Amino acid sequence: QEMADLNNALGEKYKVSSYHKLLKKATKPKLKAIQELTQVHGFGPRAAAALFDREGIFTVDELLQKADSIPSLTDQQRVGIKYFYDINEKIPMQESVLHENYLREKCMEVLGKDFSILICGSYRRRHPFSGDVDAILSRTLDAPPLSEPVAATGVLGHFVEFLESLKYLEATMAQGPLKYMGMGRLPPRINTKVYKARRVDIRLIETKSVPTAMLTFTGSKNFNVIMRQAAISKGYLLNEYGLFKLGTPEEARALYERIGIRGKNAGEELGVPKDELEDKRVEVRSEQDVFDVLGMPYAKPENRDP
DNA sequence: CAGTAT
DNA sequence: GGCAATACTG
Ligand SMILES: Cc1cn([C@H]2CC[C@@H](COP(=O)(O)OP(=O)(O)OP(=O)(O)O)O2)c(=O)[nH]c1=O
Ligand SMILES: [Mg+2]
Ligand code: NA
Ligand code: NA
Repeated sequence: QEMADLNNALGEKYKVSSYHKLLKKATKPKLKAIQELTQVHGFGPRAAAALFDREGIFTVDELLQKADSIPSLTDQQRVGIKYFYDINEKIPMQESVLHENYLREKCMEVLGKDFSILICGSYRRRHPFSGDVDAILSRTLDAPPLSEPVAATGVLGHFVEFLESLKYLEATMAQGPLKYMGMGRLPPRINTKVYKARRVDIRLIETKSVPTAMLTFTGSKNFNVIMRQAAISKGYLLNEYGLFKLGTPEEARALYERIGIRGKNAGEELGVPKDELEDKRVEVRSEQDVFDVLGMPYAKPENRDP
């Protein structure tokens, strides 16, 4: 009933969380369409509403049929459409083990021992199925330090191209120097088993940022929001890049006056906090560290599904 | 920006 | 008025 939040999932993020008011009391054409269409990667409430309003599309299947004829679709949208059916299949844990092994092996080959790959997401939380593959790529603790952001070396792009040349990565939804989102497909195993294409995210992370990145990219999402609210309540900013002690709420505002000023982020470029934000860093070497500073009991990854 | 993604 | 926080793109 109050599961009519799938409805509010048309953007009302805070109204959604709320159902998850009395009530004691206890749809629409384009709304159900929008509900359907926002299943497709690249289509949020507004893009979906636009498909309904300007294209007369009620259904994903109609969108698949009509996609090539609609010039206004982004490349990201066309990939989401092409792979829609594969994207809706859950990945069994045993297959994620193979993605992990594969990614680790190819990382060693093209990048060498200075680099490391870790799979996070619902997989690290030991769910029997996952929606996608969330990888973190980072330099090891023993790798010699760089004089620039690792993202500036173009290494994510190089890794992506290597994987493409192997026909593992076969379609790109979006790619910058920090984050790659696309479709990856394991090579056939020989009866020959052909694999479906899976959603693969790769995040390039600085070595000192790995513990907080592992927290973030392991999630779950609700878990992240909870831990971040605990941080706020103690005068900290927690993100994938670090734990930053900002102080009182007005000291935080002051800081953001210099460093944030954006609808972008608190003050990082290429995954490296600006110097004034970096001065706020509380160094951590483990997930446990973060829990400790925030006064929360450690939770194993499989217990981060609140 | 103002949409899309995580 | 604000709510977790950040990345990529037309
Ligand atoms: C969407 C979102 C996600 N995160 C974190 C939390 C997890 C990782 C991966 O996200 P995912 O949607 O794959 O979720 P995941 O837990 O891996 O589940 P599935 O892949 O769907 O199995 O990113 C976040 O901090 N804020 C967000 O708005
Ligand atoms: Mg995931
Ligand atoms: Na969507
Ligand atoms: Na691009």
